[PDB]
Amino acid sequence: PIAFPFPDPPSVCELPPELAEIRDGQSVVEVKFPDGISGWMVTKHADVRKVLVDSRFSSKVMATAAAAMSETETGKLMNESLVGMDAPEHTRLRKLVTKAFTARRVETLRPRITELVGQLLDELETLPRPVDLVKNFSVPLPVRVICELLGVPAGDQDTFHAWSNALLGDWQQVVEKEAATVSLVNYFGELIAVKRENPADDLISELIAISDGDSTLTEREIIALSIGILSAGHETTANQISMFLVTLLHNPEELDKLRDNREAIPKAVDELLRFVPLTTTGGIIPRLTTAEVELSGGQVLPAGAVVLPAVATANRDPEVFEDGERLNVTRENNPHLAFGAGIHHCLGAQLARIELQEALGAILDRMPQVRLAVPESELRLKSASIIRGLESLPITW
Ligand SMILES: CC[C@H]1/C=C/C=C/C[C@@H](C)[C@H](O)[C@@](C)(O)C(=O)[C@@H](C)[C@H](O)[C@@H](C)C(=O)[C@@H](C)[C@H](O)[C@@H](C)/C=C/C(=O)O[C@@H]2[C@H](C)[C@H](CC1)O[C@]1(CC[C@H](C)[C@H](C[C@@H](C)O)O1)[C@H]2C
Ligand code: HEM
Repeated sequence: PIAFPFPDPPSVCELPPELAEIRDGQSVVEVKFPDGISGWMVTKHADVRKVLVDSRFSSKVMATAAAAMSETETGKLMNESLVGMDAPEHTRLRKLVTKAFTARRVETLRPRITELVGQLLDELETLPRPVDLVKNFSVPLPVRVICELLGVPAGDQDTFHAWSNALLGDWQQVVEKEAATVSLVNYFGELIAVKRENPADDLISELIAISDGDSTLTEREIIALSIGILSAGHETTANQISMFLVTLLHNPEELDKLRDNREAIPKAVDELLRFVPLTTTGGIIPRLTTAEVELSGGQVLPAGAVVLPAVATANRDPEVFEDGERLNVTRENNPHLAFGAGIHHCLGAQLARIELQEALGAILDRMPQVRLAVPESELRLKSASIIRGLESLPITW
């Protein structure tokens, strides 16, 4: 039985070597949480992917923690989200939301997103001396963008700005997250009303129209969905941007490939998505098995058991990715699991990609001599929260 969480290595740029040790040895392992209880972790791409794709696993591992709230908004909402549903229930929702959350909407949103970035860089360029990229760019952009998509804007945004950061909270800070949540549930309750009697081209405007029409889609679901989207896409993207730049700056010979060559970027982004993970599980909530399961390597996972898809290392599996533990931004073959797989596959997978693309491009393009205001050594990740995020990222150029 192995101790999980693992040790957190010295560098922010390295991972627990314990991960590769397992993936290339026993591959499947059982683990114990402090807590005491026994779980299981899979490490192979095949296996990880099976866990997410196979329908004998369940994402209902928080179902009592949410009932045990419930009565807070936080808990009402853990019960109401996609990422926590299964079976038919999840299918109905995902289906309903995609009637408006489509690749097309997202594709068409790229131009705005470019401006949203340009603008934040326009403010970045009038701030003084070394400047923290986290506070001033990485944390704000994805909300802006989620706002633009939802139909919040654009007054209302210096308020939202508060509620949103409250949720960036270090996961222990429950009372302060519970507060913002509530402000948001009412805020969106209101926004609906106004969007209904003056729609525009945005996610909510569309959902209402669906909901008002001939469909079971209710205002509450819309609200849940709208927040689900925020929580899910905010911390996430914000962390990655910073991490990515760091990683690039760490590998200057791989970064030089993206200089003066903007068509190289979509590939670069997917390589970092692969190589630079959210967590060990790549932000994926542990699945628990609804029944017993046979794996690639022969091992069998028992029914009623917690399972950790360890995406962080499955995305370096040498069976799949040739030269996997090194960053190749030219990589053409790269079927990474950063956005998961199976029915829970990131709803914002394309959007994320666009944001990240647009962000790098703009930085490279407008601030190409961008160096860390020094140094790799001093960087430090956030104690809590859960996602691998930098506390700050002072940069100069
Ligand atoms: C890598 C797995 C972690 C999942 C992260 C998922 C992130 C998704 C992303 C959308 C956000 O971070 C988030 C919205 O989901 C999120 O942060 C929420 C979970 C947020 O924390 C929210 C539920 C809370 O405020 C949280 C404090 C809850 O109120 C609290 C009741 C959670 C209790 C809890 O026991 O769960 C923790 C949690 C899953 C955490 C972390 C789980 O810790 C748990 C899981 C991991 C460790 C090993 C143990 C095991 C546990 C599953 O038994 O303790 C595990 C026990
Ligand atoms: C780098 C950025 C992002 C990464 C790495 C990421 C990764 C993931 C992963 C791994 C899952 C699956 C979790 C699970 O299987 O339990 C997921 C689900 C989800 N993602 Fe993201 N995501 C990112 C950004 C976004 C953004 C910007 C949105 C915006 C709308 C979004 C929409 C959410 C939603 C709503 C789900 C749940 C879908 C469902 O369960 O059916 N994500 N994400």
